Amino acid sequence: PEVASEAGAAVADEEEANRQVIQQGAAEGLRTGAVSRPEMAQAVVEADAQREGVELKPQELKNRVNEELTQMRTMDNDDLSRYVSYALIGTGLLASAIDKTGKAGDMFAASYERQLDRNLQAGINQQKMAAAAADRQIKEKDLERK
Amino acid sequence: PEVASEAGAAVADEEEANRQVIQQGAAEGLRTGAVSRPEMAQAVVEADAQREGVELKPQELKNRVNEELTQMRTMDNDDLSRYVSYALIGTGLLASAIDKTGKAGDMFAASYERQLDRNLQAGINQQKMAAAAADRQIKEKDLERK
Amino acid sequence: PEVASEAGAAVADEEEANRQVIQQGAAEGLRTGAVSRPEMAQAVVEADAQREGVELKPQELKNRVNEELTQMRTMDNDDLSRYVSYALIGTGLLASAIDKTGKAGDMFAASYERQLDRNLQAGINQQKMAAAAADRQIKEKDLERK
Amino acid sequence: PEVASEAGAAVADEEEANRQVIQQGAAEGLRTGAVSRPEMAQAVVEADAQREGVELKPQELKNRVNEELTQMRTMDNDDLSRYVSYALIGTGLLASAIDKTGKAGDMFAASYERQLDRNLQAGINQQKMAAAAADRQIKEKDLERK
Amino acid sequence: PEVASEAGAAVADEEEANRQVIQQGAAEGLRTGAVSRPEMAQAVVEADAQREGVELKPQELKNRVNEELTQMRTMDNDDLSRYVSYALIGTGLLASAIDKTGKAGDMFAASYERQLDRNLQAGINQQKMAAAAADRQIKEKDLERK
Amino acid sequence: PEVASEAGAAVADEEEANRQVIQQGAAEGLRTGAVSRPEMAQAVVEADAQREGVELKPQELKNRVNEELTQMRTMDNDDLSRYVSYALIGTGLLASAIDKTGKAGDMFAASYERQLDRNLQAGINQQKMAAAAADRQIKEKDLERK
Amino acid sequence: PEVASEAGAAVADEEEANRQVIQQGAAEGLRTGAVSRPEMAQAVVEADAQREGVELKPQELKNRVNEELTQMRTMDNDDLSRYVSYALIGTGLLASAIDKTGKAGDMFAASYERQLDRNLQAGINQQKMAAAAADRQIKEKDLERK
Amino acid sequence: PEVASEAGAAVADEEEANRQVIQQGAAEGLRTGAVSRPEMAQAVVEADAQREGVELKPQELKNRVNEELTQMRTMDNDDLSRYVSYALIGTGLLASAIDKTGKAGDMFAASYERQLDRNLQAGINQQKMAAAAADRQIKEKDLERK
Amino acid sequence: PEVASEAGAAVADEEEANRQVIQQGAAEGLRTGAVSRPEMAQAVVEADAQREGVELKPQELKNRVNEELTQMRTMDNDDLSRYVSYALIGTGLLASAIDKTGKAGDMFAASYERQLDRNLQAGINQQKMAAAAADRQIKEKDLERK
Amino acid sequence: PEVASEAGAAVADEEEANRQVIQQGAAEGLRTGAVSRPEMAQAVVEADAQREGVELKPQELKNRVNEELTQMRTMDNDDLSRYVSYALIGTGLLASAIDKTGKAGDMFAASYERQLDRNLQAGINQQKMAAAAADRQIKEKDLERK
Amino acid sequence: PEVASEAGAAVADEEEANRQVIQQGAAEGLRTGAVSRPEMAQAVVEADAQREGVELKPQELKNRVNEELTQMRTMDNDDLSRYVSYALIGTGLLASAIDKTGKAGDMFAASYERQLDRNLQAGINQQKMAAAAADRQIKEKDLERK
Amino acid sequence: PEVASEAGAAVADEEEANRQVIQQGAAEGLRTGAVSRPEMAQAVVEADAQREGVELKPQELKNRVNEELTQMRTMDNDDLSRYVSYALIGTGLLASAIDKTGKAGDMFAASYERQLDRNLQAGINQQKMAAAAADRQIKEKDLERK
Repeated sequence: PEVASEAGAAVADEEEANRQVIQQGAAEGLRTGAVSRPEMAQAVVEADAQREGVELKPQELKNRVNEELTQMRTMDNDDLSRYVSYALIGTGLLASAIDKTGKAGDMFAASYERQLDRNLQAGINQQKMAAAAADRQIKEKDLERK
Repeated sequence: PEVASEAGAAVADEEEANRQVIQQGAAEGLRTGAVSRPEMAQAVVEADAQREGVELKPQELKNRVNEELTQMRTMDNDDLSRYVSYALIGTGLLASAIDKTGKAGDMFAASYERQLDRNLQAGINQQKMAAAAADRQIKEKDLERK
Repeated sequence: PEVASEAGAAVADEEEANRQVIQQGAAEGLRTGAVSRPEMAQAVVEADAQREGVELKPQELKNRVNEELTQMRTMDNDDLSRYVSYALIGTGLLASAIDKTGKAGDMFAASYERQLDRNLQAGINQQKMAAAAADRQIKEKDLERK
Repeated sequence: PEVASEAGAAVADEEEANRQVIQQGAAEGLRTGAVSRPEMAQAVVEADAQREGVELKPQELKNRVNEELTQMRTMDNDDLSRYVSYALIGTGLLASAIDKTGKAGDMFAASYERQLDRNLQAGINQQKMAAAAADRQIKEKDLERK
Repeated sequence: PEVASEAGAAVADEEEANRQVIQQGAAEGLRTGAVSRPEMAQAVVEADAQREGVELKPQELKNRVNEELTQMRTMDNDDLSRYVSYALIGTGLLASAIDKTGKAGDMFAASYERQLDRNLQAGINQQKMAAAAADRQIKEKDLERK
Repeated sequence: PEVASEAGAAVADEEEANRQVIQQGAAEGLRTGAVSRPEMAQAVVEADAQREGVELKPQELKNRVNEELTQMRTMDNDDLSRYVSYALIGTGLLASAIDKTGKAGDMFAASYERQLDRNLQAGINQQKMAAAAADRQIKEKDLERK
Repeated sequence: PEVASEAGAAVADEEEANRQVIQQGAAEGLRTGAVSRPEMAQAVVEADAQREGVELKPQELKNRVNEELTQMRTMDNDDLSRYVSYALIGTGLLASAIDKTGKAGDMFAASYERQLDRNLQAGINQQKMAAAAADRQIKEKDLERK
Repeated sequence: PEVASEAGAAVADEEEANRQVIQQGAAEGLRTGAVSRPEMAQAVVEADAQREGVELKPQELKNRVNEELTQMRTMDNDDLSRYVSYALIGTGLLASAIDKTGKAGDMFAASYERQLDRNLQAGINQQKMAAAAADRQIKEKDLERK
Repeated sequence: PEVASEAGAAVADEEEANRQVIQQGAAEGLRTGAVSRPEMAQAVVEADAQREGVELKPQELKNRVNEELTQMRTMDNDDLSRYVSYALIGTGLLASAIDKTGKAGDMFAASYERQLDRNLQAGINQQKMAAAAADRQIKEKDLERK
Repeated sequence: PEVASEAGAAVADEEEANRQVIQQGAAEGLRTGAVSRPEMAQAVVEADAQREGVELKPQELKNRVNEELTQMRTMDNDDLSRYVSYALIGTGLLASAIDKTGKAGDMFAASYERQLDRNLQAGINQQKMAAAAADRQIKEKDLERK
Repeated sequence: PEVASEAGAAVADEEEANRQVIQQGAAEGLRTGAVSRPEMAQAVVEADAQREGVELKPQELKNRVNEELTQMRTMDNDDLSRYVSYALIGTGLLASAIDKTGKAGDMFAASYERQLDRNLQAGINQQKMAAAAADRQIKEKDLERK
Repeated sequence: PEVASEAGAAVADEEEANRQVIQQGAAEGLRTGAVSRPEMAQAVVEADAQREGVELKPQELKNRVNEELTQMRTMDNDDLSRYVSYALIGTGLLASAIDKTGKAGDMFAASYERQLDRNLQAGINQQKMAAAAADRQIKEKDLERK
């Protein structure tokens, strides 16, 4: 019946929206320096521990914070925002013993490689050596004055 | 019975009157710089999305604003006001299962070609090289003093 | 019966008084610049539209204002006041299905003819070159001293 | 019966008395310049119109004021006072279908020719060249000292 | 019976006593200039009119005042006081249909010729050249010192 | 019976005592100049008129005052006081139809001629040339020192 | 019976004591000038008049005062005090139709002749030339020092 | 019985004690001049008069005061105090018809003789020429130092 | 029985104790001059008179005071205190017809010649010429230093 | 049954959590000098005595404090914190007569060997002489500029 | 029975203790001069008199004070304290007709003998000439430095 | 039963603890000079007297303080603290007629020779001449820099 509609309302509405809000917030926090990398490393570690439902022992908690930090050092600010959003929002698996899992999974996929395809489309980079474009602009302005 | 009167009262009265008010306001705001182009682009995108009745995902929403701005960059201020008025007021289609649709549609078309014919009649612009008119004025003034 | 008395009372008195008061007010306002020409043009256009009982759309309302301004530009202040008074007070036609229209119309024509004939009698213009009159006054004063 | 006494009390008492009070008041107003000629011209015009019981239409009301002014310009201040008093008090004609008319008429007459004969007796002016009278005064004073 | 006593009490008591009081007052007023001649002329004219019991019209009243002033211009201050006293108190004639008129008339007469012969005895004038009196006084003083 | 006692009481006691008191007061008034002669002339005239019981008319009242002043001018201050006292007090004649008039009158006489005889005895004045008295007093003083 | 005791109580005491008090008071008044001679002359005159029980008329009252003054001028201050005391206290004569008369008279006598005999005894004055007494005093002082 | 005791208590107790108190007071008053001789002369005269029970007429009261003063001028201050004390306290004679008179009289005599013989023992006078006593004192002092 | 104890408590307790206190007070008063000799002379005289129970008359009171002063002048201050104490406290004699007599008397004696014998033992005076004692003291001091 | 969950709760929850917290606190206190070594020596001695349940006498208490200080002097700060944490945390032995002892012991030993093996893995120390690393970094930056 | 305890409590408890306290107080008073010798002489005399139960007459009271003073002059301050304490506390004799006197007296004697023997043991005085002891002390210090 | 436990709780708990507290306090007081030696001597003497239950008479009390101080002069401060602690806490003997005495005695012993061998082990004294230790420290430091 309404399985697809309920799945969309419980997936598309309040899963990727908060994810993108978190992404932009983390990007701003990195940019202005208000919140530093170790804070997010610790937050990710606590989130993963809560996901596993195991109380974290303080000393190796510091150990996980450290290994997460050295893992994250090899990524830039925007990749860091992507990682943080995915980690703090990453959920799913299965609940109860009913349907609606397959539709949720397929739209998770749709959104996922939709994100990767915009990544490829935005990584095409800019062209031109930025000196011929000046010549073209000069030529158009010359046609305007003439 | 009163089908034509109802159509006129529900079309000519408060459909293009408000549209015309928004056209004037948008022209004034663009002229004085109170409201910028991106605000109008965002408003148009939100209005279109509400018309389609689909909740807008923020990121490709930014993409819609971007491509809409690229679309608008090739239009002047008055054409922009026309576009915004039409987009923010553009409605119609059919409601219920009754008459009055045909008269509404034909007077939409009438007002539309009315707007285009004023555009053509205003586009005739001005003539003369603005030096013979001075000679004409001098001649009339000479006739007056004479 | 008393139909002629009603014609005179409600058709010879209670608007030509207002007509001449409006004439005086418009003349004074134009003379002192308190009210400009576009204000009167707009008022005349609204009065005509209300007489026709049709709601007025904005840009062609401006179009009527402009063509009325072009019409007025070939008229002086006094003629403008006359025209404005006539337009603002001009009424008549027929009401109900009774008498009293014929005398109303004929005495309207009588008042109008009086207005034009007194206009001509005022426009007969002054004479004399204003140098012989000085000689006549000098001669009379000489006879007084003598 | 008492028609003559009632006639005298209704004419000789409160007809000429007010007339002469207005005469002296108008003379004083002319002399001191407190009230000007056009005010009295307009007052006379309104009084005549009220006597005729016809409402005066404003424009030709100004016309009557003008013709009254150019009629009055050929009279001096005292003649102006006479004219104004007569115009503002001029009444009479007939009332009811009874007596008292003839006595009123004859005393109106008597007062009239009384005013004219006083005017003639006052218009005899003065005589003598005003140098012989000085000689007579000198002679009398000489007889006084002697 | 008491006819003579009543006549005396109604004549000698409060008829000429008031007259003499007004004579004194008028003499003092003229002497000090507090009251001028035209005021008494107007008072005399009003008193005479009230005696005749006829309401006085304004301007002919002015000419009565005028000829009365011309009359008094031939009289000195004391004669003027006599005249004003007589005019303001002059009464008499007859009342009712009873006696006491003859006695009143005869004592009016007696007082009148009493005023006349008092006037003559005052007007007998002084004598002497005012130089022999000095010689007489010198002679008496010489007799005293001797 | 007690007729003589009553005559002595009311014809001798408060009828010369007040006379002498008035005499002394008048003499003092003349000596200090507080009250003048015309005031007593007027007072005497009013007293005489009241004695005659006749109301006094103004100018002949002044006439009696003036003739009384002329009468007084030939009298000195002391004689003036005598005359004033007599005039202000002098009474008598007869009352009722009873006795007591005779000894009252002869006692008035006695007092009168006793005033005259003391006047003559006081009018003998003084003797001596006022130089022999000095010699006599010198002789007495010389006898004293011796 | 007790007639001698009553005589002593009401006669021998109660005027001679007051007489002597009056004497000393009059002497002091003369000495200090507080009260003058004419005051006592007038007081004596009034006392004598009251003794005679006759009211005094003011003028001859002044006459008695004057004759008393010229009578008193020939007496010194102490004789004046004696005379004044006797005059203001002098009483006696007879009362009722009983005793108390004769012994009153004889003790008045005794007091009187006692006053005269002390006057004679005090009139012996002083003796000696007031130079031999100095010699006697010198001699006694010489016997004292010796 | 107690006749002698009563006499002593009524004589020796409050007769001489007060007498000697007045003696001391009079001596002190004369010594300091607080009270003069004439005051005590007057007091003595008044006391004697009261003892005789006769009212004193003022003038011969002064006479007795003067003669008493002449009597006292021949006595010194202490004799004067004796005299005044005796005079102001001098009493005695007889009262009632009982005994106690003889004892009082004999003790009066005893006290009197005591006063005289004390006076003599005080008046035995001092001896020596007041130069041998100096030699005696010098001699005693000589044996004192030796 | 207790008669000897009663005598001791009535004599030795409050007779010589107050006597010695009085002696000390008198000695101190004489030493400091607070109380002079005549005061105690008068006090002793009054005490003796009160003991004799006879009222004291002023003069011979002064005589006893003077003779007591003469008696005291031959006594020194200490002996004066002894005498004053003895006189002021000296009492005794006999009362009623019972015991308290012999023991009181002979203990009075015991105290009396006890006072005399201590007087003699104190009057043995001091010995030595006050120069050998200095030599003895010098010798003892020399023995101390040695 | 649930002996394993109770084992984890009673071994890993609040047993080495407080141990590691105490480790951190002791390390910080030693680093900042807030708490000195003798304080922890005394605390350790008191904890051991309380574990043995024997009251400590003063001097040998000082003796244990001193020997514990000697024991600590051969240790650095970090291992001192380790020892202190073990001292006031180390507990165990057996309670009641039930299970849960074996799991407690074995996973106590598990955490223990974990602590030593991580100690050895952290004690592997750093390598390189710190001059070749600079060369490598220089080469990498050269490749970046190139 | 408890006779020994009663004797000890009422003989040795509050009898020598207050005696020694009195000794200390007297010694301090002598040392600081707060209380002088004559005060204690008088106190001792009064205490002895009260012991004999006889009232002391003031003069020979001074005599006993003097003889006590000359007795005490032959003793030093500490012996004076001994004597004063013994005199002020010295009691004993016998009371009632019961036992407890004998051992009271013999241990009185024991305490007295203790006092005298400790005085002898304290009077053994110090030895050495106070120069050899300096040599011994120097030798000991020399042994110390060496 | 609990005899040993009762003995230990009544001896080891509150006998040596208080004793050693007083030892520490006395050592501190002697070190800082707050409490002097005579105060401790007096306290010890009073405690001993109270233990003997005999009231100490003041003078021989001073004797005990004196020779007690002479005994104390041959001991140092720490030996003095030992002595005062033992004297002020020294108790024991036997109470009631029950057990627990032997165990108390043997633990008194145990504590006693525990104090003795602690004293010996503290008095084993230090070794070395304090110049070879400097060489040893220099050698170790040289090995460290090497």
